[PDB]
Amino acid sequence: MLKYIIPTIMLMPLTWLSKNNMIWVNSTAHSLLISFTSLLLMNQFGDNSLNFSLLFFSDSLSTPLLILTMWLLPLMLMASQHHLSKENLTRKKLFITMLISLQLFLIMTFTAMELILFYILFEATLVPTLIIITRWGNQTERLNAGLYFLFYTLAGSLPLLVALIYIQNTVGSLNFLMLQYWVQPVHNSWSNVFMWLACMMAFMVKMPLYGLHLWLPKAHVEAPIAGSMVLAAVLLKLGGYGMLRITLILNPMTDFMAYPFIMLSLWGMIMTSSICLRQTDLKSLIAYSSVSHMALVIVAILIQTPWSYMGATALMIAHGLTSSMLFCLANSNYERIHSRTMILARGLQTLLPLMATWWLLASLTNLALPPTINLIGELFVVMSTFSWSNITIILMGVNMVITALYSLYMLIMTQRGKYTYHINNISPSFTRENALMSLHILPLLLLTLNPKIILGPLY
Amino acid sequence: HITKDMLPGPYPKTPEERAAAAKKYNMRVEDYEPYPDDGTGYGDYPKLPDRSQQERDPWYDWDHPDLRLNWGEPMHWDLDMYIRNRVDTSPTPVNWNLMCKHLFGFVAFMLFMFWVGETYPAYQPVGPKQYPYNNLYLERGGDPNKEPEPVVHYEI
Amino acid sequence: SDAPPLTLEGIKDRVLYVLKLYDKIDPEKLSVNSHFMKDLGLDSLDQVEIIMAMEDEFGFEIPDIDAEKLMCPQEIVDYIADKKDVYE
Amino acid sequence: PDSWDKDVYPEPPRRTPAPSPQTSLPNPITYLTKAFDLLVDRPVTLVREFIERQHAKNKYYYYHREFRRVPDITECQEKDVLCMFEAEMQWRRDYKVDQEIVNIIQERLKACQQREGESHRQNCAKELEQFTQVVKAYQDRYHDLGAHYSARKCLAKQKQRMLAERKAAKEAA
Amino acid sequence: YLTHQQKVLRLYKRALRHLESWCIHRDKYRYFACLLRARFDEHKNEKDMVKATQLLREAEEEFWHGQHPQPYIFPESPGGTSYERYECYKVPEWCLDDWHPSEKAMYPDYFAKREQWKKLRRESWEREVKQLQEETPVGGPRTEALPPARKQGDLPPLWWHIVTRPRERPM
Amino acid sequence: MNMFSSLSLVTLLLLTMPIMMMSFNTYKPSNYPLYVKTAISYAFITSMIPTMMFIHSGQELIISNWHWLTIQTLKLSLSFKMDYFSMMFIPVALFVTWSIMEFSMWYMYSDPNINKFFKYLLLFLITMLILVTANNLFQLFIGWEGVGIMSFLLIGWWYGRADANTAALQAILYNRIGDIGFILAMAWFLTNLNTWDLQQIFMLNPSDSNMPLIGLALAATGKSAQFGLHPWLPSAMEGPTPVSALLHSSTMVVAGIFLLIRFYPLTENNKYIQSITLCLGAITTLFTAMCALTQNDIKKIIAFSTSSQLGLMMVTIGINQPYLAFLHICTHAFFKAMLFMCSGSIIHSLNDEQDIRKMGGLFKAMPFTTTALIVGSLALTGMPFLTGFYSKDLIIEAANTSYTNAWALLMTLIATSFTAIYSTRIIFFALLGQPRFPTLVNINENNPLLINSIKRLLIGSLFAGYIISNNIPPTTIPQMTMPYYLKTTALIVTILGFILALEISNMTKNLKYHYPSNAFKFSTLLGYFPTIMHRLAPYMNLSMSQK
Amino acid sequence: SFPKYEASRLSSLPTTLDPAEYDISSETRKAQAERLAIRSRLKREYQLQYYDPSRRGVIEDPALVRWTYARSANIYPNFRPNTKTSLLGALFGIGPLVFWYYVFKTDRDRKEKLIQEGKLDRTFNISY
Amino acid sequence: GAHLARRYLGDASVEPDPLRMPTFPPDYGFPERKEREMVATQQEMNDAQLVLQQRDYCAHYLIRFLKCKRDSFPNFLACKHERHDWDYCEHLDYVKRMKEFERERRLLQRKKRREQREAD
Ligand SMILES: C[C@H](CCC(=O)O)[C@H]1CC[C@H]2[C@@H]3[C@H](O)C[C@@H]4C[C@H](O)CC[C@]4(C)[C@H]3C[C@H](O)[C@]12C
Ligand SMILES: *C(=O)CCCCCCCCCCCCC
Repeated sequence: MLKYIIPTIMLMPLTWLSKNNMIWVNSTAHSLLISFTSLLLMNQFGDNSLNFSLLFFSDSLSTPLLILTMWLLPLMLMASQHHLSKENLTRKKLFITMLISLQLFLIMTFTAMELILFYILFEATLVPTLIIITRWGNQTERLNAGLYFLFYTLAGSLPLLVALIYIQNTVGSLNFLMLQYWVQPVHNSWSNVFMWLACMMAFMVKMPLYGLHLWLPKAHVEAPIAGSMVLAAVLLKLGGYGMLRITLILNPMTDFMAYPFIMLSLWGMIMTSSICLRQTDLKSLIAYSSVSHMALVIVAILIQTPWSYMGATALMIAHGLTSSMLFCLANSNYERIHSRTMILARGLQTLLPLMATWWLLASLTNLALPPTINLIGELFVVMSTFSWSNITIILMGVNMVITALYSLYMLIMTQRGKYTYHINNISPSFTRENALMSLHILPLLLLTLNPKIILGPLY
Repeated sequence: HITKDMLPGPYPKTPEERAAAAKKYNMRVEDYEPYPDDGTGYGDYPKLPDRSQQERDPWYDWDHPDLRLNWGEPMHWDLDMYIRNRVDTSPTPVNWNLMCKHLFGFVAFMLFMFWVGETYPAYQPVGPKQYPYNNLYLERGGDPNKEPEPVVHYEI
Repeated sequence: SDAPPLTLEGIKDRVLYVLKLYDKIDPEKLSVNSHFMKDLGLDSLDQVEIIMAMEDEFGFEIPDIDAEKLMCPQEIVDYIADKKDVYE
Repeated sequence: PDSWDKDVYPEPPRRTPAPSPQTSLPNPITYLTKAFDLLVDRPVTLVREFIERQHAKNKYYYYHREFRRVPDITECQEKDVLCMFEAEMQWRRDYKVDQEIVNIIQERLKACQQREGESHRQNCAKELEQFTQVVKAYQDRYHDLGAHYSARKCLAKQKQRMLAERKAAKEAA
Repeated sequence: YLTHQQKVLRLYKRALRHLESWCIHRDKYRYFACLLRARFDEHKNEKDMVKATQLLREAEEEFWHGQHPQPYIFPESPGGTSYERYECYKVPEWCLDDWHPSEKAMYPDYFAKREQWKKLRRESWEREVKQLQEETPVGGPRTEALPPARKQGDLPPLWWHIVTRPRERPM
Repeated sequence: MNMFSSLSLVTLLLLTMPIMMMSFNTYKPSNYPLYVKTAISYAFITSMIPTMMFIHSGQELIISNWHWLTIQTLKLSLSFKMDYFSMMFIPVALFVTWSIMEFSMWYMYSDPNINKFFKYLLLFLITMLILVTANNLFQLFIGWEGVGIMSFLLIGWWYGRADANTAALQAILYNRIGDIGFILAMAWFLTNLNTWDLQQIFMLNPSDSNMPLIGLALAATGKSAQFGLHPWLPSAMEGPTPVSALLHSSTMVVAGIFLLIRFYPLTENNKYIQSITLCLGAITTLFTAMCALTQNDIKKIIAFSTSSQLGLMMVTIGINQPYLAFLHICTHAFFKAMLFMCSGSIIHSLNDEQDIRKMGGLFKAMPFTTTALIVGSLALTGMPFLTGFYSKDLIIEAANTSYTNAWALLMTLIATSFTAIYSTRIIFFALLGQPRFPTLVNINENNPLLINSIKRLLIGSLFAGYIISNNIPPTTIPQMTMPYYLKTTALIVTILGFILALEISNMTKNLKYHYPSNAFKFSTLLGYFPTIMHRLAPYMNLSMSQK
Repeated sequence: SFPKYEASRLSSLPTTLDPAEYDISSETRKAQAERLAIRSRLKREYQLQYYDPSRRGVIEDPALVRWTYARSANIYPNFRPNTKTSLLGALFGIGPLVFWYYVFKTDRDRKEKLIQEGKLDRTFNISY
Repeated sequence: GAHLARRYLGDASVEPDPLRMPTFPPDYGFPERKEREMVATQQEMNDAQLVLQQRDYCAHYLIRFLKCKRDSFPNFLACKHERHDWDYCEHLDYVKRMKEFERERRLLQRKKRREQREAD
């Protein structure tokens, strides 16, 4: 796994030693190049995962998230340069460096062979994000939302540290491969009930979970387009990774502890979908929309059915590709009207023909149009709930409906409408803007041709 | 680059504070009044009519005839939901309760009458479409090992 | 629908020919610029009927506010010519 | 699909009736069918042979890997990665093979239903009944496990099932 | 506002249309139309403001249960068959600027005159500001009516888009 | 065999070749509009070669031509189900599409995006054909959505018109709701059963299939616009007439019933589905006509006029008539779609006028239009030996001569006469009486292209429906024996509708003032189901969302 | 006769039946004129930017911002121990959740025993 | 429905229940009933590829209808006469269906008078 870590590092001198005007190109050229080598990680095996050394390893589940992250760095740069053109030379190198490190932590995160090492990198991954969101934020309203991240450490990380340590002392090791064979039946006790909360509450907040989501709508409202993409495309997906792996040792306790979590989503999905119809912001509408899809994953992981895991893998993938594109698509308008309000500009299909083609294209797969992977996973999970419980179909049906209702509305409100008379800076779509969307939509469909690469490890 | 004072704020509990809010959104002091002071916390925003956009005249040459909204006008707290696309509260053609109860009649009428017909359906006074071979026990895949009860529908 | 062209000269009689069947007017006294109230000795209530005929004649509604002021045939032509953007 | 054996894929014979036309008009389908041999089939076959011939000059083969049996989980020790690993992969691979046998059998049912058509019910006693046998064994072995299947769990379920019927069997006598 | 005198008309013309759709047939329409106008002429000579004020309540309370179940509406007017059906094709004029050079090379002549059209959109702008400051009451302008240009060569302020507003049929 | 299967799959791929030419290359602009039509023209021929072989051989072929996916003990493929319905329903759809194909090449000359217009018309056709030919629920599901989405754009072609945006989402809202049962059905066949291939589903013959079928019942509730989820179907008439002609008259609306037919072996034994479906059509089949007796919109009336025909189709399935109901699908499509096109002729000469009360004097001023208007109506009303009568007389056989609910047969005939009632109210204003259109005359239909379009679609109803009956092979025991009045009750009540409406129509000539009536408005205002359920329900979901 | 329509939230009254507007006195004349001039001044104030060639951008509406600003109400209003809405409002958001707690749980508890006794059908069930 | 009306609006017992019909012994005073033969045995029906509902006693005629039809291709107006042989044979069965019912109807009506005097 070193063959991808060092060249990722090597971008840092390239980001710095490079000439003045080739800073963007050089990283873009190689960053795209590295992802090509990333595809090599698809050498999975039917019975065994891929174990390089004691420090990194990637199974079938890990790789698809790895490809998305590496595939996503160049796309983040493309959108970035428009708003950074005015910034001075030194800072751009600073911002670009954080992404390179952000990718470095991520790629090492999902490939980590030892849980604590994963725990360490998990905490590290946040640090670049906070700078990016804060240092180059889009607002100055001082929301004072620190308590949420303080709450994260209090109810999340910090408890997780103790439980991880406790397991090692008791079981004798935290190497996931060892855990496969030394996993012990976790009987019922008040201590274990406390241990269980330590292994999961940390990942629930990041997904996020309904009720615990207050940071996400306000995190995107301020994070720049460069910061937003990784957050919803990668950072949200960290929790599922650990939750899928960590849940290896929480049985049978999870058989009843999941219900308060399951109910939060099952009902959480509808609540978020409805509010989006009321939202007054392109990004915020996507925010809760993000909570919607992530809610489905939580249910899949907890029930731990062979189909749940398969469907969960694509939902993170498709949503990551979906929302990431939506932010870029939404941020395309921001490049003209410099606003997040959804009603300030309307009828843009009258002036941005090819832009609307993406809008219609992206929205189609947002609501899980068949046979796209957006629906393969989402439709995979819906069936699994039926064996767990037949009643669940009511909420999934309602959620899909409303998710189909607001998804087309946002498209309807903006593109299908009458142009704003006073607006007078709707310039034609630039090559960069259209190119960025195209890189998103295209592979999203291609994977539909071959589903065997994001089916998860159960396949 | 907008002043703090010209933004939604607390509930004004005295007319003197209410003077700004009405003025703030270009609503004369008479037309202005906010939600009751409670935990609802909707701020010093006004209480505009619960009406849709289609009700407003389109013949006027608005800045935004699409929305039938003029620049500088206030917006209903849920004016987004009252837009032409969304819920419309234009005058209705027929009486409200009767309109709702006009639906109630026909739909409620039919459901039970089916159950009335279910007890006494309609048919023809003829016997079964007789079949050979043990009432098609074997044609329906019936187990050959265990023969069915003999069936012979005699002539007449 | 092939082409439904519109010409001001052709439209000229369409507005005026509407008056040519009125039973409250002498056709010859009427003129292209004649004011209805004074030159034609008519009234607003009578003027309402003329405005209506244009909607059956041409097929497009007329606002209440602007219907009244169209006391001159040229103005009525202007309303029809200007609303449909006909200039020749 | 170079050469698939038919024993695994049963196929009752096709008995196409010999037409016995009695009408006083020419058969229309014949006009097209002959064009199929000359205008479709052979040109579909003429390019193929030109393609085939080179593959005869250039040759190379491939095998079908064969995994030797290894000690099963009952031969492994508690907290012993070496022995446990060798059984787990064996258990995984063998079970993964058992996954297809349901699909292969399912494929037979898809044959006895469409080729036979309206004689589905009486002409699939062997296939339909043999369908259940696969369901019984496969379902018992590797169902109700959960997402994290493992040789210990399946052995536990087999230990669960063997003990369950043990009491009942002795219960009779 | 608008006075009740004009409010009489707003039911005179509208009531006919629902009657018109009810009439359907041409001979019926004129005859029934004469019936309605005859009723109007029952009180058309009534000059009592109290009664004329009071002779409109019932009419509105009378028409409600006579209004058409499916009243007719003209095509191009709001709610009609061609209600903004072609707004999706109408294109703003101000977007002319962003036209690519090669694209503009197809119509060299038309764009040449526009520069003069915009020319008087710029030079005339300054005096257009003052042109309202003699017809500008204190306390905000009383109405939205506008004056013409009281000279030669200029144009009434606040005119650019309406004069340059697209045509009814883009195609 | 090889020839039969091979030539069959060409249509689906052949139709898609022009689409592949829209995303690529710029070789020849200005000729695509004809390009697509000829492909259907060519496609029809390749859609008739299977017709000959199928009838002679009855070779129902299920072709699995890929191994797409595989889960534990599942397998998905891009397969097709070459069988009776595809071989017999495809030719009609192309025939209608072929007529509509050249119809749209003239009407939409006013659209610069005409080339875009065809970029989607050919798309929908592809999805619909894939739907019917689908051998599995998933692949079948794909078409269930393609028709849903392709409708969205085609419904809302003129995105400016608020009616399009509201109506387009109204249907999408309903269309999605129907899928809830669809996704439910897959789950049940996946939990209790284990596959989504019809081979295993039918052979296993489920013993308790109430739940899976209940989802199927819902599937047709909104997609086919049955009552309870009906209102959207008329809403489609806020957009292009040619768009309404194919999607919402002949091709998409048939989806709801089709699934029940495609699952005929399962639907037979469970009568719980039959009753509600039988009653569902019963309430709808009259509620459509009962509403339609006094509606006053040419395009919407046709929609309601189509609605009742669709509403009755459920009753036809509700009476357990698998292959007899199928005929009503093809038979209705021909003229009704032609009526849309005929309504196009009226709207053309009228220069964008649609009120039924603004039409008349067209018997000789519109000679060709008048020509085909009666045949569809007479065929629609059940004229003997015509395309619509065969189903109308045949379908009423079992319902009135087999075990059925007492109330089910009640609305069965009450609306049956109403079927002809609005037709007379239509042909009256449409053709009878002196002209009532605006002063200027824009009447001109000496357009050879449309005459070709009318020619092709005028013939089929007269003769094709008759021809279709002969070739199809036996699959049922026809109930040729029954009381003469029951066999002729349709032959008795049929003339009543014309006369009864004629009694209603002509008495309105007299110069007598009118009088309001509640029922005159309850049916006219659509029973208040849309006027109410499309205000509060949006308000409930949205006004309550913020809390 | 002609029973006057009952005014409802979803049905605004017809314009020519409200008794307020039939008589237009100073109590109405004064208000009507003030709004027009106020509306006119906004139009005049907006009319400059709309018809000024110099502008190249999107007008920063002050009405829109406040409307958007008021939507994002986070902590500024409302009091924690306000029994009128806190207890009942909190129910709309925590009430129905527990309702589902028993719904699915009861079936699964119900379902499990049947499997333990074979009272439920799974013979051809694999996907789980 | 005269039969529907007379059953319930009249005495319910007299009319045999259509679903349970037949409900009385086959030999309730009905001697020496000739058997109803089957021309086409199990083999022929199986190879005929016919819907079970399409299979009955009269179906042995139904085989003749299509045999000409298959060779009739492309034309279709060559096997018309053969159809009536099966249809008329089907026509007879419908009357039999009507005749089968009455033997159940008569017994219920006749038995009423016998029992009425048994306790009058
Ligand atoms: C290979 C050929 C290019 C011929 C050329 O040099 O123009 C390609 C390019 C343009 C195509 C044609 C155009 O698309 C339209 C032609 C006329 C009719 O529409 C039928 C298809 C039609 C016959 C097409 C056949 C073929 O696909 C064409 C002819
Ligand atoms: C019920 O479905 C039909 C209503 C008519 C019943 C017929 C009653 C009069 C004739 C009865 C004797 C002749 C047998 C039809």
